[PDB]
Amino acid sequence: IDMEKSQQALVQKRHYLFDVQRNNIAMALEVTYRERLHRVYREVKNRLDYHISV
Amino acid sequence: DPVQKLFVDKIREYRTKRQTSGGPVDAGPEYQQDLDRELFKLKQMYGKADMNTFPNFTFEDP
Repeated sequence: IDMEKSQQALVQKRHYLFDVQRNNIAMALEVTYRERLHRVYREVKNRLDYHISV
Repeated sequence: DPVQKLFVDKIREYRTKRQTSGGPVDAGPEYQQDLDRELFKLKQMYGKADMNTFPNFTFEDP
């Protein structure tokens, strides 16, 4: 009986693996977006630094 | 101050250069050779991108 009760207890919290997957996917998309922002910023500043160096 | 004949002499030579600076005077071939060399070096160190405007991205999703 107690073994089954413990199994049922674990059923409630089964969802954490999906929760982890969601957090990972969302924050990975966020990371890619921030990389895009900073990459455009860096390229443009280098681009214009070309002109000032000249 | 109007007495340092070399002071006014240097100022005069500077003025004449200012007037004559339509193209770098007494440049000689060394001027062009250098200009090209170090412009080329700067071009390498910066990059070979489209040297007029903003290059495009076309990123890729995960």
